[PDB]
Formats: sequence, structure tokens, C-alpha cells
Amino acid sequence: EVQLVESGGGLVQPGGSLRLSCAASGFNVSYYSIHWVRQAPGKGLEWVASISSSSGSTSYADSVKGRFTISADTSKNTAYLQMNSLRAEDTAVYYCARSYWYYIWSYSYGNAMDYWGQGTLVT
Amino acid sequence: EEKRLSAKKGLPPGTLVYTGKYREDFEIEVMNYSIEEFREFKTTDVESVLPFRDSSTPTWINITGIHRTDVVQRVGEFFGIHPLVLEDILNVHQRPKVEFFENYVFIVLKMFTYDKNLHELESEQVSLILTKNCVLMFQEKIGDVFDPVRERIRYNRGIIRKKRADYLLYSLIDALVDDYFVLLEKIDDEIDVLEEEVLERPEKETVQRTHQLKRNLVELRKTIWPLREVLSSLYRDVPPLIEKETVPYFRDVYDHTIQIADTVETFRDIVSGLLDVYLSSVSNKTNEVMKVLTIIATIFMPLTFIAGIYGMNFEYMPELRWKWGYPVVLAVMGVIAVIMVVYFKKKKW
Amino acid sequence: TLVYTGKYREDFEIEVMNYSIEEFREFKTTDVESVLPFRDSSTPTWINITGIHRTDVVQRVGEFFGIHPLVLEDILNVHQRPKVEFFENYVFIVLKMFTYDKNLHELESEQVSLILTKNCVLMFQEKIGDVFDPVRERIRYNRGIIRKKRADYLLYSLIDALVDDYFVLLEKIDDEIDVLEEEVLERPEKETVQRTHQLKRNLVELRKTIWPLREVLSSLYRDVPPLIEKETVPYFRDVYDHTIQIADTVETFRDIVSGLLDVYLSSVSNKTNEVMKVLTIIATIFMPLTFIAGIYGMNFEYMPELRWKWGYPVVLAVMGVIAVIMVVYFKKKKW
Amino acid sequence: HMEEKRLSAKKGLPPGTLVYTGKYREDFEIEVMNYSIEEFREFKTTDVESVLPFRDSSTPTWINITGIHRTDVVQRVGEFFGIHPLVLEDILNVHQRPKVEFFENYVFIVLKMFTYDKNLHELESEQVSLILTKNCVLMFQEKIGDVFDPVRERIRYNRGIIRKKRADYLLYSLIDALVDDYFVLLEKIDDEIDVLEEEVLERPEKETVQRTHQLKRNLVELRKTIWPLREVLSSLYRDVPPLIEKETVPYFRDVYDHTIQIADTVETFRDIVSGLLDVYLSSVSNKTNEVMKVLTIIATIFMPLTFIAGIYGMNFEYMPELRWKWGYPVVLAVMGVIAVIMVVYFKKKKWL
Amino acid sequence: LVYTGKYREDFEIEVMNYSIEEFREFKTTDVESVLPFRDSSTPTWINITGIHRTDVVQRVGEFFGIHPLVLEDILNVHQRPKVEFFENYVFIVLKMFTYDKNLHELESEQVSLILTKNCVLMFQEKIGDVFDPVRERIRYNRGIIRKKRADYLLYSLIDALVDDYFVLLEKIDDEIDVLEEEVLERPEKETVQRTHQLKRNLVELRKTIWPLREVLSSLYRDVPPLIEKETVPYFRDVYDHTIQIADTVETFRDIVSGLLDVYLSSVSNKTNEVMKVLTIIATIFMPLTFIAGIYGMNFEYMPELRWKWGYPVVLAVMGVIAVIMVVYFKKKKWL
Amino acid sequence: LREVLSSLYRDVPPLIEKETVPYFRDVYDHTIQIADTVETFRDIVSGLLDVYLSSVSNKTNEVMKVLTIIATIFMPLTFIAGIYGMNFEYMPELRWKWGYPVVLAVMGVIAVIMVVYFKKKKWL
Amino acid sequence: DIQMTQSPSSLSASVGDRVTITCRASQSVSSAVAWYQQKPGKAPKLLIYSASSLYSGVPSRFSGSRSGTDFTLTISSLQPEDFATYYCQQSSSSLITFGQGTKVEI
Ligand SMILES: [Mg+2]
Ligand SMILES: [Mg+2]
Ligand SMILES: [Mg+2]
Repeated sequence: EVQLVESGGGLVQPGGSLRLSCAASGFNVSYYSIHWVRQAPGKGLEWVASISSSSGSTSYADSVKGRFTISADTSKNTAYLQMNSLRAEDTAVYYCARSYWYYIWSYSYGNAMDYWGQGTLVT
Repeated sequence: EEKRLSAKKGLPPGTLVYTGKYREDFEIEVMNYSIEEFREFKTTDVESVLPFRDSSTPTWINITGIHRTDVVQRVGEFFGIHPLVLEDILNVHQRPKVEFFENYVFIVLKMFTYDKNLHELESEQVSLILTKNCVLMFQEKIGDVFDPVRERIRYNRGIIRKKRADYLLYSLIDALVDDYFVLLEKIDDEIDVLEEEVLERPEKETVQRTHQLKRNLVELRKTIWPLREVLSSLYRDVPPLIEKETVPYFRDVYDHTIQIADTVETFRDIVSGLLDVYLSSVSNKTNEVMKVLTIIATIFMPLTFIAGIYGMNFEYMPELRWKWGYPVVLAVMGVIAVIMVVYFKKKKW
Repeated sequence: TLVYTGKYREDFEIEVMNYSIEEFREFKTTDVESVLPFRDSSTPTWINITGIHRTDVVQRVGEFFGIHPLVLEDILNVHQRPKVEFFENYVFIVLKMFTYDKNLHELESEQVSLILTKNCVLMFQEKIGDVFDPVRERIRYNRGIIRKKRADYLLYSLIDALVDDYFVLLEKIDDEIDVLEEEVLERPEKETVQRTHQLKRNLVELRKTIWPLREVLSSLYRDVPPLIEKETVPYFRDVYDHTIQIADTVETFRDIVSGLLDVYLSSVSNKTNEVMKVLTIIATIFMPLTFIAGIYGMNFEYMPELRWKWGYPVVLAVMGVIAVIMVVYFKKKKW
Repeated sequence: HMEEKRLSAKKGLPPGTLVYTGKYREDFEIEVMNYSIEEFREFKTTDVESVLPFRDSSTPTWINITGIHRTDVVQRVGEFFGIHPLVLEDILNVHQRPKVEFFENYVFIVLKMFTYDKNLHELESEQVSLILTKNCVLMFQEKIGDVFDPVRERIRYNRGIIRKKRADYLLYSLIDALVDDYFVLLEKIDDEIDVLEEEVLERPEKETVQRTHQLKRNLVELRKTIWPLREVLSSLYRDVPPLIEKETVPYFRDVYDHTIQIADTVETFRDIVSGLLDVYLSSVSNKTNEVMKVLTIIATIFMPLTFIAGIYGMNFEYMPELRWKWGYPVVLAVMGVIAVIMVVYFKKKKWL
Repeated sequence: LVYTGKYREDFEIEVMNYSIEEFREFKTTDVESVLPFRDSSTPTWINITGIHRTDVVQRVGEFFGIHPLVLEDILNVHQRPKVEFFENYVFIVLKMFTYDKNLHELESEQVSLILTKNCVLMFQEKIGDVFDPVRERIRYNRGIIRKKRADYLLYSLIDALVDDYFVLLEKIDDEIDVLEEEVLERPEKETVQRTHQLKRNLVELRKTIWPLREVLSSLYRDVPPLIEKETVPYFRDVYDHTIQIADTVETFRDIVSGLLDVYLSSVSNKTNEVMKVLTIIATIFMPLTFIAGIYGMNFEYMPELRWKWGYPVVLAVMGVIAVIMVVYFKKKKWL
Repeated sequence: LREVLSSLYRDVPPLIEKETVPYFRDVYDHTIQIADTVETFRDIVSGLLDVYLSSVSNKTNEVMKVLTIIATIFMPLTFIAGIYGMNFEYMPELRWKWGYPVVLAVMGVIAVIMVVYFKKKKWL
Repeated sequence: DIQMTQSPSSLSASVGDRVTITCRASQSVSSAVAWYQQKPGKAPKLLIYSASSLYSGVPSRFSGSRSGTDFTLTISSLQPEDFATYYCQQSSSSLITFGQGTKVEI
């Protein structure tokens, strides 16, 4: 019922720029947080960015801070990730994930990604 | 009550977080009933439930599964429910409370289930909102106590079908209190079993079960006192939403809660008595074991001393070859054993 | 498939009484076929069935009358608390008789069922002997107003007789509690402990039986069943009040016996002092002398005791001196 | 009795009989205290027809019937004042908890007075019932002795504002005096707890545990009585029945707060008694442990030495051991060193 | 009339009339000298210490038009705090609590406060009070107390009482610190009794706070005609101070409960440790001595005397037994 | 600290100015979070201590049981062996039957009888 | 920055035997640790969240634990279909950090 579909990648020159679109179906982007997770060829998962479209709060990993800008359109039900000054190391299978917050103590909260997209390749 | 939603730390502002532990299931039941007909409707689509807000006839909406914060947010936004009320709905670690607003009344209640063969007490928070002609009700998981009200609406039994939504709120609260009584009966049966077991055989499982029961009773007390307070608040004034015809019923439920509180306090006292009984019984058993050990020690250590006598390789034995030396020392043996047995019998050991 | 529960299966007897405002007749028979035409009569009757082990009989009567099976397993299930069942054609009530034995204190309970059907009342007993003899005596000797009423008054008479037997049980338990408290206070003994424990268990069983029965009577009178006539509501109300009395007495009696148990179990202290002092002094006296006696068990070619004269008196004197020193030091520590 | 308020049916009694339930049948007396803004009167009689006419008296009056074993007097007063028979049954029923019932013409309250007895560690309650009808307050008592002497003194000596106000203020004053005597009872219980603490901490006698247990039972019974009293006061303050006049309603808030205080104090006293039991058990265990010290040290310094003696006290052959020269002093020094090491180990253990 | 005070030796009368234009203080016990001060327009604060002589209090009450029952209440000692409002005067009774070092005793001292128009009368059971800073400030002409009326004097005295409570709470805090150090360092019966005395005194403080809360609440909520404004915020501040005192007392109660739990745990641990060491040595060495006693036979024909050098075999068996006994303790988590 | 923050966002003197009030409200909510967590931790820790008492106090009984059984079994047997073996050794010289196996059989019979007598009332 | 040390880097085991995968955090992360399973050429699937709570729709053999700063993932009765790579993910901070991975092989 819930699907996340990514598009907008595959090939770019070093120092180039492109945008990856995550399409949300079955849920509203403003009631959840959307994360971008990338997996380098023959490597492990690495977290990139996350946006809570209700308030527009953005958090970036130190690796791609400033270079990548994440945004979300509520009416379109889509969240974007516009990369800039993209390097050779940035190549990976960029996944789009949906997460929900849970409760541990009154002071500590955690979130876990439950639904994942199929991912797209960027080179 | 306040316009500004509370600002938690580490969370983006304006976020609502489900607090409990249940995420398996989600379902929305709607039971719209009138003076002459009723309707039942079980779906997972919030949109088919939203138009029931403005229906003249009373409506009962049961949204089970509040881990879907989106459904709660949509229902609250459409019904005009304040964001802080939604935050209180999603917060589970919260004692029962009642809040009065201009267009609705918000009630926080708690259910309870007791498990047999594995004595654990579980809680589930249910929230009720009485807006206009509708009674919204939010649940953590499938499984509730309001099945009798469902069947009464289905079969047009009682005066529920001919009344407004405030009587439905009454029916739900009274059913909850009734299952509180059922829980108390289950706990009383468990207390009787524990009483017999502790009074007959003190073990580690006995204290484990008794202490778990004590913790459960403290939890029940902490839950039941605010529930009495909120029912008091429901029958004292309740100006805007609840009609003056339904207040005797709320008074009845308030009396029932008083009885429940009395019963749980009695159970607490009985369990404390059980703990004291276990301690006394264990002390008595250790005293009996000490009695036995001291009996054998006192009747055998002097025996070992007299065995050590005539066990030293000295040159000069007075009875080196005296006839009947072994019989005479065995006579001393028997005499000492008999006299110590008699002496210990004087003190009734 | 119905399974029986009663341990004994020795006897089985069927009897039935047909009483009317004009005439009266009672019938006794062994075959199950003879009771079939009695229901067809308009006059209220009362079929007494002793022994539920005969499963073919209960199956036949259940299928003929129009009784749901679950009622049949409930009648077959002895191990169950009293309850009431409201069905559109009949009301199903199960109760529990009680027998108390003196000079040997046990509490034996025998389940009894009651089905009220239009103009006939069905009851399924477990063994011979019951507490409904006064009802039969009143039927035979034209005592009271039972014949002038319908079967609801018969059900009332049955329940009232059972409650009366409960009152008699309470009298016997009153005597037991009095003698038990007097004996425990006068002399605490292990047999008194066993009696107190048995009495507490018996009172617990009584409570578990009587508290649901009060709710049963409340359902019989307050709910206004369609089969029960409005004229018999006050009588069921009176039986409900009698059950209130029984419950209050049971709670008071359990409070008394629990207080007795607590008072008995309060005092355990003296052992930890007395027996432990005895053990410590005995061990501390006799271990050192044993050590002095055993050190001479050393096997060697040369040892001083061999050459020393009167070695045995010397070692005995040393051991006695050590024992005297230890016992004197014991008075410093008291006990 | 809530359902339709009918007269209950007993088994050993004729249907309509009212039976006194308590144990006190000694004294009977009727005392009246009729007062106004300026004039007041009072008298003591054993004739109830001398107090029947006061039902229609305009001035506030206080009829006080002591001794309810006289069921005839209670029934006559109920018949003349129009009291429901179930209310009379509750009045004569002593084994009961405090309650309040509001009727269209009168208010019925049940309360309790305790009297803790020193040197006989038990407390006994006496039931007092009040009926506030029209302009008269009916008071029923079991025996001689009550806590309402300050109210009588206030009426006699024109203290406070009691003379100006009506009968509902008299009811307020009576409940206030009763809860004040509850405070006095709690003070006496505190004194008993002080004595029990001294006994526990000084000499662990045999009867001290029995005294702790009976004090705990007393606190349990006190809680069981006081909680319904709080229910009564909350109902009086919050349900505002017509007979209270809405002008004396704030005067019940003080009494409600007082009952809350009394309940909290009872809870704290119960906790203190339980802590005293814990300390007593700890002291007993410490004594047994002091015995353990000696027993354990003796055993742990003597058993290995006798074990060595037993090992050496054996008879084999064909082995160059056992029979030796100067080996006995060697073994002597061996267990001397063992004993010294054990004493040193005890010095580390901080006992002996 | 009847007086049951604990102290009777001391008796002194103080009068202290203060004003911005001039200041005055009076001494000695002249009973007739205090009467004319009631006519002064300037506020006056008559301080009376020693009520065992009822004649002076009787005379001053009669001249001031006070009800005899109020005077009897003044003569009482075990009176809970209360406030009584009358057309001409208000009756305030409170407690003064003093704490002495080297003894863990909480002592009570009842003080009464009545003000009429401008004259304020005290009633002291014993010489000594915590109003010394207030009278010193009056003498030194500090603050706005001299430009206000007697209501501000009553507020100042109550504030001084609350400050005395605060001082008592920090003294008990230091007490708790010392006893915590002792219990975590060295446990003994005296430490137990001292900590439990803290517990009881904290319970007493909790008990006494509530009537103070009630009297203050009535005082600033009933807005009496006699107390004409300029008192609400100050009484509310005193109320907040009482709230803070209650919170501090609750925290101290938690601390002392923890201390008592610690002591009980220590006693249990010591008992477990001694039993542990005794049992370990018993089980490791008693069986070995039993085997040695078995092999201590003196038989002329002993078949087990010679078994292929069985001496090292037997000691190896003993060592194996000791090792497995120690291991079994380790397996079930003993040490 | 919660009371302080409450004062800051509620009394709002002119020095603090109106624009910074929501930030103080946020800090107040953070203090609320902290206090709730501290109270929950206090409850958990108080619960933990009672578990320790529930654990260690259930060990002395077993230790005492094993000590009692080993002592009551091995002391009388030690006495029997001491009687049958001494330096005095004034005993029937002739062996008759197998004396040592008979003594061992008696030892085992006594031990089995003592074991059977124990745990009859489950005191152990 | 918070780093999760997932040891061992790779493990091999048979079918039907208990397998535990542990993970350690550089500093104090309370309990916001989740476990994911990524089969080759597929998106990950969440199995455990809150370090001890089994995500809905996941078989009950999977389980997790937390010991202070140490977190472990256990498979009580391994199945042939449980062969993939597993990651420990802290979420205490807003800068989510994953673990290295632990591929389970025959
Ligand atoms: Mg011992
Ligand atoms: Mg020997
Ligand atoms: Mg020898």
C-alpha cells in the first residue's frame, strides 16, 4: 500500500549537479520524515539527509553537508535531494526511506526506517 | 488546553509521537445508530469516516491503533480538536484525566487484562472525545471491553438506542468499570491461591509471585484513584455537553469506583499480611532445621570426645586389658544418649 | 458426547410429583419412559433425578424438552460455580448443596441443577439424600400456598430450602469456630493448627460458593424474567436478603479465623536464641578437647609423651583446665 | 439498600421488626438543647413525648437520644418525624460504615467515635447517627459519653456565631467536633507508637511483635472507618443538598481538608509501624549473627587441624613417611602457622 | 482556669511600644502597667512569657474584652494551630520548634498571637523566642515595619517563625549528612535508633506543616474586616515558604528511608557472609575428615592397607573432592 | 530549575523582552522532560533494590540446608569410624565376617536412612 | 560523531544453530538502535527497533538485546532464508550513523 519510488540519476561529470526525486504513494510526506540512505558499490549503508516536511527541519551528514540540499513538496507528495559539486566518491545506490518516531524515555526518542524505496544509481 | 503544543527536545517542532508499544494492527469501526435504525462499518480508510461528524443521529467511531499518528492528526484536524489534546491522546504514560473544552470533552481512561498461568498485569489507554453528536474513541490494539454496548446497540436493548451520545459515553465508561470488577475477581482468586501456597510451602516462586502481585496492586491503586476523580468531575457540574438527565448514572459509576478503591486497598493489606506470613514461616522452618542440627550435634560431639578418649597412644593405660571395658564404655554411651534425649524432651524440642 | 464428573455412581432413582389445586399424585419409577407424559399435563410438576452418570437419561430428557447441549454439559460438569442462564424458553440455574461432618471436619459439596420450563421444573441431582424434604412434606400435607401457585413458586421453594440448609451449615460452623478459638487460646497445639487451616479453607470454599449465589438470586428477582410471574418477585427478593445474611456471616467468620491464624503465627522468636546458644556452647566446648585427644594420634618413632610420666593424667588435667576456662569465659558472654 | 430503598428481610425475625445490633443496653437518656439568638433552654428527660412537640418549633433545637437499645423510642421518634423505616434500620444497625443519604425532607448521616484504651491495646467505636430535618437536628447514641461538649459550651456561653445561624450550622459544628476528636485519637495512637518504638529499640521482648501486629490492625480498622468519612464530607460539600442553605457550604471545606489530613496521618503511621517491625527483625537477625561469629570462628579454626590430625593418624606400610625424626615439632609449627594465618585473616574481616 | 504547662519556673512580662516619632520599651511584671497601652494610637506589641500565673492573663483578658474560652485555649498546651475570628479580635495559635545539638529531640513551644486595633499580645510558655530579630529591627528603625499597622507586625512574627523553621531544616540537613556518613561507614544499634528518630521527627514536621498551611490559607483568603489590606502578598509569600518547607521535608524523608534500607541490607549481608564462610569450610573439610576416620581403622587384617600404593591415590581423591566442591560453588555463582 | 524557567517565561519583566519568550517556553518544556525522566528513573532504581533483597535472602536458606544435611550425615559416621578405629584398639581380634565391608554397609544404610528421613516435610 | 563497531566483519554458520551479532557504540546512545537485513541487490528490511522490540511482520526467531553500550542481535533457530547482511543503526542523535555490516554465510 505504501511505496517510495526514486528517479533522477545515473551519470554526471565530476563537479556536476543533479536532483533525485522520491515519490510517496499511500502516505503523506508531511506526517513522516523522509531519509536518504546511500550504499557505495561493494560497501555498507550510509546516511545522507532527512527532512520532516511538517516543519521543514533538515539534517545533513557531515560528509555531504552544504553540497546536498533536501526539500519536500507537500502537495506533490514528493521529497527531493539536489546534489551539488558532486565528487567521484559520491557514487552509490541512493535509497529513499520513511521513518516513524518511537519512545524510550521522556528525554530520549528514536526513529526507525520501516518502508524503503528500491534505490537509484548515481555515477 | 493551551494553543502552543509542547516542544520536545531532539524532535522537529510540531511533531506528534505515539508513545506506547503496540504497532501490529489498525482498524476503524463506525456504529451509527438512531431511534429506528443502526449501521455498522469496519474499514481502514479515514475518509469514509470523516463525514459522520455532522450527522444529526448519534455516531460511535472506534479507531483502533494509534501508532498511525496520521489518522489521529486527520481526525483531530477535521473535528477541530486542539493539538495538545492529540498529544495527550498519543501519550500513553499518563494517568486518567478529564478535560473540558467548549465544543468537546476529552477523557483519558485505562483498561486492564490479567493473564493466567503467567501472572502479569497489562494496561491499555483508551481516549474518548464527545463532540456534537459523535463519540470518538481511540484504542491501542484490537481487544476491548465495550462488546456489551455493541450488542445492546445491535439488538435495540435498553434505553441506549433512544438517547443521545452522552448516554453512549456513559455506556462505555460503565462497561470499563464492570471489567475493572472482573479484574478484581481474577486478582482475588489469585490472592486466595497465593495465600494457600505461601501458608503451605514457602519457596522462591512464592515470594516472586507475591511481590509481583504487590506491584500490580500498587499500579491498580495509582490508576483507580484518578479515575474516581474524573468520574466525580463528570457528575458534579459538567455544564455544556452532558445533559442533566444522565447525571444519576455517572453518580452510580462514581459509587462503583469507590467500591473498587476499597477493594484494592483491602487487597494491599492482605498481601502485606501474606509477606509477613511468609517471613514468619521461613523463620520457623529455619528454626526447626536448627533444632534438628543442634540435636544431632549435641548428642554426637561429646560422643566423639569420649571416642577420642581411649584413642591416644600413651604408655600407661589404666584399663589396658580390663575385662568388659568395651561393654562398660558402651553402657556409658547408652546412658549419656538416654539422658540427653530425656533432657532435650523436657524443653519440648 | 457428554462426560460425567461425579466420583460415585452407586445409585440412580427417578421420582416425580404432580400436584394441583384440586387433586394430588406422586409417582416413583426406574424407567426413563414413564416421565415423558408428565410434562404434557398443564399442572406444575417436579421431576427428581438422582444421579447424572446415566447419560442416556439426560440426553433423552434434553432432546425431548428442547434444551441446548451446553446446558447438558453444564449439568454433567459438577466442578463449576453456581450460575444462572437466561434462555428464551427456560431459565437454567445451578446451585451447590453442602454437608458438614462433626468429629471429623470436612466440607463436602454436591452440585444441583434447576431448569424452569413453562409449567414444569426440572432438577438433576447427583446422589440420594437432599435438603428439599420439607418441600415434599408441604406438598403432601397441604401446608402453605404452594399448590395454589404455578411452577415459579416451586422453584422458589427449592431455593429457599437450599438457603435454609446453608443456615444450618452456618450454625455447625459457628460451633466449630467457638470450640476452635477456645482450644487455641487455652492450649496451642498442632492439631489446632490443622483445624484452623481446614476451617479457613472451608470458609474460602463457602465464600466462593455463596457470593455468586447472591448474584444469581439478584438476577432471578430484579431482572423480571418472562417465565417468572410478577407475583413471585417478593419471594425471590426475600431469598436474596437471606443470601445477604449468609454472605455477611461468612465474611465475619473468615475474619475471625484469619485473626486466629495471625495470633498463632505471631510468636516464633525463642528458638533462634535458645537452640543456637546451646549449639554454640556445645560445639565450642567439645571441639577443642577432641582436637587435644586427636593430636596424639600422630604416628612417629619418637614423641615426648612416651617418656613423660603420667602423661594420661597430664593431658586429662590440661583438657579439664581448658574446658573450665572456656565455660568460665562463657559466663562473660552470658547465655 | 440503594435499589428502591425497601425494608430488608431477615430470617429469624418477624418481617417488620427493628433490632438493635450493638452491645450497649445500660443507660437511656434524652437531652434537648433548644436555643435562639438570645434565649436558650435545655433539659434531660426519659420521656419522648416531652421532645415530640419540638418538631414544629421555629428555633433551632438539638434532640439527643442516648441509648438506642430502646427500639420503641427510636420508632416513636421516626413515626413522629416522618423517617423512613429503612433509615431507622440503619440507625439501629451498628456494624456499618459512615454514610450520608439525602432525602427530600431530611439528611441522614452516620458517623463513628473511637476511644483508644491504654494498657488494653484495642480501640472501640460507637456509632452516632444524625438526622437534619427542617429546623431540628436528631442525634442518636449508643452509650453515655460523646465528643460534643464544646458545642454545648458554645451554645451555653454564646461563643462564636452558632446562636445566630440555623440548624445546619449545628450539624456543621457537630461534625467539626467529631473530626477534632479524630485528631485527638491520632495523637494517642502516636503516643502508643512512641512507646512501641522505645520497646522495640531497647529490649526485643516476646510481646513486642504482638503489640506491633495489634497496632497495625488498629490502623487498618481506622483507615476502613476514615475513608467513608471522607466520602461523607466530600458529598456534603459538593452535592449541596437544599437543607444546607448554601451559606454554611464553605464551612464544610475545612472539615473535608481535616479528613484528608487524618487519612494521610493514618498512612504515615502504618508505614512507621511496618518500619518498626523491620528494625525488630533486623535486631533479632543481628543477635543470631553475633552467635554465628563465635560458632563460625571456632569451626573454621578447629576443623582443618583435626583434618590434618586424621590424615596423619593412619596405618599403611611400604612408604618412607609417617615414622620420622623431629617431624612432630614440624607439624606443630605447621598448625601454629595455620592458626596465626587464620587470626590474621580474621583481623582483615574486622571481627576478632 | 486550669493550666497544664510543662514549665513553671520562669515568669516575665514585656511591653514594647514603637513609633516613628519615638520608641519605648517596658520591663518588669506590673500587671496594671499593661492596661493603659490599649488606648495608644501608635501600635504596641505586648509580650507575655509565663502562663503558670493565671491571674495576670485573666486580668489582661478581662481588661481587653477577650472571651474566657479564648483565655482557656491560651492556657492549653496540646492545641493544634487554629485561627478564630471575632468582631473585636482574632486568636492565632502556632508552634515554635527548637532543635538542640548532641541530642536528637524535637521540642514544641506553643505561642499565641492576638491583635486588637493596634495592640498585639503574645503568650509564651518559656523564656526565649525567635522574634529577637524582629524586635532588634524595631529598635534599629529598619524597614517599613514602623510605618505600618499591627497587621504587618503579625506578618513579621509569622515570617520569623517560618525562618526559624528554615533554620531547623538546615540543622536537620546537617544531621542527616552526619548520620549518612556514619551508616555508610559504621553501622550500629545507636545509628539505627538515631536514623529512626530522624524518621519520626520528619513525620512530626510533616504533620505540623498542614495546620500551619490551613491557618495561613484562612488568613489570606477570608479577607477579615480587622485585617485591612497590605497583607495579601506577604501572607502568600509565607504560604509559598511553607510549600518549600514541605518539599524539603519530603526529600529528607526519602533520604532517611534510604538510610534505613541500607542498614537492613548491611545486616543481611553480614549474616549471609558469615553463614557462607562457615558452610564453605564445613563442606570442604568435614568430608575429608570423614574419609580419614574411615581409613583410621586398626584392623589386624586390612585388605585396603596395601592397594598399589594407595596413599597418593587417596590424597589425590581428597584433592579432587575439594576441587569439585569448590567448583560447585563457582558453578552456582557463590563467590 | 523548572520553577525558575516558569518565572522567566511567565512573569516576563521588560528586561527579558517579548520576542524571546517562546525560547524560554521551549527550555521549560525541556526541563519538564528532564524532571519526568528523573522521576521514572527514581521509581526504577527503587524497584531494583527490592529485587536484591528478593535475591540474596533466598540464598541463606539453601546454604543452611546444605550445611545442615552434610553435618548431620558426616558427624555420626565420623563417630562410628572413630569408635571402630583408635590407638587403644581393644576390639575383637578375630575378623568373623568381612568387618570393613560390613561397617561400610552400615555407613551407607545410616546415610540412606538419614536422607530418607530428611525432606519428608520438605524442610531439607 | 557516534560510531557503531559491528563485530565480526563477517560470520559463517550452518542452518538451525544460534547466531549472535554484536555491535558497540563509541558513546552513550540510550536505546535508539535498530537492526536491518539487506539481501544482495535489494533494499533493507527493518527487523528490530528500540534494540529489543521485534518489528511487526518479522518472524519471532529474531531477537535483540542491549547491555549498557553493547547491543547484540540473535537468531535462535536459523533458517536458510536468513542469509544477508545486518547493520546496527544508532538514532539517539539527529545525525544517524550505521554499522559496518555482518554478512551471514553457509
Ligand atoms: Mg545456622
Ligand atoms: Mg580418632
Ligand atoms: Mg588412630
